[PDB]
Amino acid sequence: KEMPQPKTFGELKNLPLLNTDKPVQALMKIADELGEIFKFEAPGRVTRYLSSQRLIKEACDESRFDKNLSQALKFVRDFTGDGLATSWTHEKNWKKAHNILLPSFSQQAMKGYHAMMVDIAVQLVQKWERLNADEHIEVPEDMTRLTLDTIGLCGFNYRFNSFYRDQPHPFITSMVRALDEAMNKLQRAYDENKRQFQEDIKVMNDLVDKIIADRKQSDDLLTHMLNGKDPETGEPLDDENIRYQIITFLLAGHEVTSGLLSFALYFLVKNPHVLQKAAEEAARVLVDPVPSYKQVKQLKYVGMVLNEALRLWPTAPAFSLYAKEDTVLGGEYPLEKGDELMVLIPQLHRDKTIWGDDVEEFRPERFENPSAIPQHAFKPFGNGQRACIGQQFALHEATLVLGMMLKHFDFEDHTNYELDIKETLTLKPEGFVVKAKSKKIPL
Amino acid sequence: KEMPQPKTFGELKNLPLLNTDKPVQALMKIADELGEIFKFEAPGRVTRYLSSQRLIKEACDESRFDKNLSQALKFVRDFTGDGLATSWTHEKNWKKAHNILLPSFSQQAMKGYHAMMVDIAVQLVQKWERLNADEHIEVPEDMTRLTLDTIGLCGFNYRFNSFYRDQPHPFITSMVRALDEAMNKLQRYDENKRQFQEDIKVMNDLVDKIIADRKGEQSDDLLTHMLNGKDPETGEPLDDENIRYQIITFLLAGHEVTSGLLSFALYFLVKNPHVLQKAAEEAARVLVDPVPSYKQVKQLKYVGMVLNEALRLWPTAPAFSLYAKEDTVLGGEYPLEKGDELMVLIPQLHRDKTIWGDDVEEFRPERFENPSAIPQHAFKPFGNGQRACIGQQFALHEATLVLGMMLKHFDFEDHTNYELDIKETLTLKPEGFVVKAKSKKIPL
Ligand code: HEM
Ligand code: HEM
Ligand SMILES: Cc1ccc(N)cc1
Ligand SMILES: Cc1ccc(N)cc1
Repeated sequence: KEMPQPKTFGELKNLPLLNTDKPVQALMKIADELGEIFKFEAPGRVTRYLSSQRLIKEACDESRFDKNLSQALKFVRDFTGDGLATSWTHEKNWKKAHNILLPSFSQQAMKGYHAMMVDIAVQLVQKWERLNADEHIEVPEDMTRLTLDTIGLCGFNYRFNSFYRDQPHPFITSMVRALDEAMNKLQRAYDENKRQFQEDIKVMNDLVDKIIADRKQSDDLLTHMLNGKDPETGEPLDDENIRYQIITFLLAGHEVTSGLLSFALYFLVKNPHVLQKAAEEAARVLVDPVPSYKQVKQLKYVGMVLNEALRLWPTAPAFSLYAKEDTVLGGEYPLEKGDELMVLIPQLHRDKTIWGDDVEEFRPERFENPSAIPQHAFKPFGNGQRACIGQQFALHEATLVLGMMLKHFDFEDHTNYELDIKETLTLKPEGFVVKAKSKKIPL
Repeated sequence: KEMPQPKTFGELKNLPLLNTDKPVQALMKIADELGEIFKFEAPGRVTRYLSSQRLIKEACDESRFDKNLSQALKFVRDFTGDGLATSWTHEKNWKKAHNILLPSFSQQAMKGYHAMMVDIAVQLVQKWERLNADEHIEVPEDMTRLTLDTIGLCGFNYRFNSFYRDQPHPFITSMVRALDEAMNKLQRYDENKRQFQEDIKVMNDLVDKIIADRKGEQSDDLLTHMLNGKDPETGEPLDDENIRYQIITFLLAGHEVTSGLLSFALYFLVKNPHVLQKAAEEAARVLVDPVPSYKQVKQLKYVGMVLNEALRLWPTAPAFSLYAKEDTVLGGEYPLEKGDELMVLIPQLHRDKTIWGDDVEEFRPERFENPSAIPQHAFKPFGNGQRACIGQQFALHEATLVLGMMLKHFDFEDHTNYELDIKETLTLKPEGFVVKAKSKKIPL
């Protein structure tokens, strides 16, 4: 009933523990020492980090706990506003935008996005086939090039043309720089850093607002938002909220999904039996020069490989909840109304009582049957009505792209890459490089 | 444009296709061959059977289509009359009864019915823990005993005492024989009519007296809400004749339709042990008191998911009927004239691979984690619109309460490795489904 807590630093309490370049991984080390739950204090803030399925399955009770904006999300809200991802459930724009946007992220809506996703994926395939001998691939960089172009085309019919560029796009320069300024505030004479954030917000907001003005009919999210009306209230999304969704989708769509692709490829080159087994599935299912939507649904082992990458290194590694009323967590940790919880997703996915002893081994076979996994044991996309609305978009693009990659190339970990996880607000394997040898199969 | 139609039998057209003991299941085999729509003609009748969400989402447009009394409901109407379920939308007693009765079927109204539901549920649990070793359970029979007793107590404070009987109640004996005669007329005798009239007189005689007997006790029951309720629209209360028709309507809906859901739910749980263990863990973690509370019953989310996925595969009221208010075009390719009839084959709707993926036949309750993700009009086990099931919250509450206690108190064993056999009356039931229950010996 007494809750553990890591080392303290006087009046700063636990905050210097976050003054590190890899905070989620440092939080994982504490959870290994302190167990399924521990209190984390800071000046003016208190939260509790959960790491066991036993406690997280109760925190996932939507009747008792609701999504809370973590300190990181409060700072991202300064440029994503009340978009879907940084709004409170009780805000009117959340439920409104949620009802308008759900049809355009469904599994049936992916049949329309499929043609645009293949468009970007073929550019990735042709880049790797046009590499010279002994040239290598910078994996997370190309994966971000792909995920960023896919959301721009399917989201607003815009071409970032990331495969024609060495330097990133002007818009994402301020977006990435705003995210860095957002994260740095958590672990913190800072007037220049603050003035720059304001300048960067003006750049994003002005650029996106013009895209809305230019459009004001194509089968993309921007059209669905300009013409859709919420069946509940009968009102459409206003223009200010629309750019908040566009900024939210552009941020979410580019690096958290590229992270999954990079982790997936890394685990496949470190476990050649699994890669071989997934390459065989790609060859027997992708029988056309261009994959179809129906073939992508048939790449089941590719789907399990992605799920097993999400288990070990979920690229959105945590989310925050608050207690709607006074309650008791697990019959031994009483909580007051408003108290905050943090679901440390990478520790949850290592609970030995759920996954057995081989928690660190990459075996996509764990996901053969979705019914054998206990409830709330696998939460890479968040939870409940506040779960990821882009989940089916992300898994379809990742399965399609990974399938073409395994079909067209043999892969080689020529540097014996030692996993180094860079942490922003998402997770990525930094410096992960491979060589791709063509299989000389036409497109 | 040209609509497919099945095999014909001369001048009888397609009617001998329904001369079978499993007509809905036979219609599903036809829908698999002919696709999303097909025409079904009989002597003096034509209807069209819809099976895809694409077409059913247009048939559920209340401004174009209204509820129609199918041939099955017309024969039920001979003893349920203009009750809520067998009246036309434009009949004055529907909108009148619908406004008086909706308050007594709301989610806030289940807080009053909960105490009586637990009363019957405890009797089911105690029957099963009092079984001897190697004794088995007859699932749909016991589920029927509970659902009939729950609606009798919550509807009119009457105890059918079904757990003290081997032979069914005298009232339901005549009702069940009336439903059998109603169904037999569809695939079709002077002797049947005499008993049918005798059977109809028995139902009117018990209920007319039960209404006459109630009149001044005030109880938290439908009968009280019907004797004192006034329609805010017209300002009138329901008269005696309509009241007995609702009671018969509720008694028929309460006993067989809801117990089918429980029996199908348990059959799917014993065939998918991973789901049952997952539902048993939730039941053990939520039902912490010897008697469940109303709020603990709202917390068994996965049990609710188990019921919903049971309703998807085998919706126990497997069809409803619509007619075109005016001339319109269905799906852009099928022209329809005002008055044309449609039939929604719910089991085929719930198997549309374009909505549920390929694994439509698999029992995965995880489809219902987020109810907003499923497209519009894709899941219609309780009908559609203002003519949708008024007892939906009442059925799910009882079924969630009862399934929760069963998963809490017993382990279940499919000792005969039961091959599913679906008996068809007007509703669906797994016939002969049996299980053994080993107690977990938790007190009540
Ligand atoms: C593999 C890639 C992805 C992962 C692991 C992921 C993960 C997550 C997680 C964990 C949350 C909940 C965070 C919280 O509870 O505060 C979330 C929410 C959200 N994600 Fe994703 N996401 C991915 C891709 C995407 C994509 C491609 C989009 C769309 C472009 C997207 C858009 C959103 C939105 C809008 C929300 C908030 C929805 C709401 O609150 O109603 N995500 N995601
Ligand atoms: C899981 C169990 C149940 C299922 C699957 C179910 C299904 C349905 C369906 C499909 C309809 C519409 C039929 C049509 O369009 O002709 C309906 C209507 C109706 N149900 Fe249920 N039902 C269930 C339980 C109950 C219960 C327990 C009651 C109350 C005792 C009830 C009372 C009614 C009534 C009165 C109507 C007609 C309402 C109107 O037209 O205004 N049902 N139900
Ligand atoms: C917190 C968060 C992380 C990733 C995504 N896509 C959405 C939200
Ligand atoms: C037609 C009909 C179907 C189900 C119920 N409960 C009542 C009537």
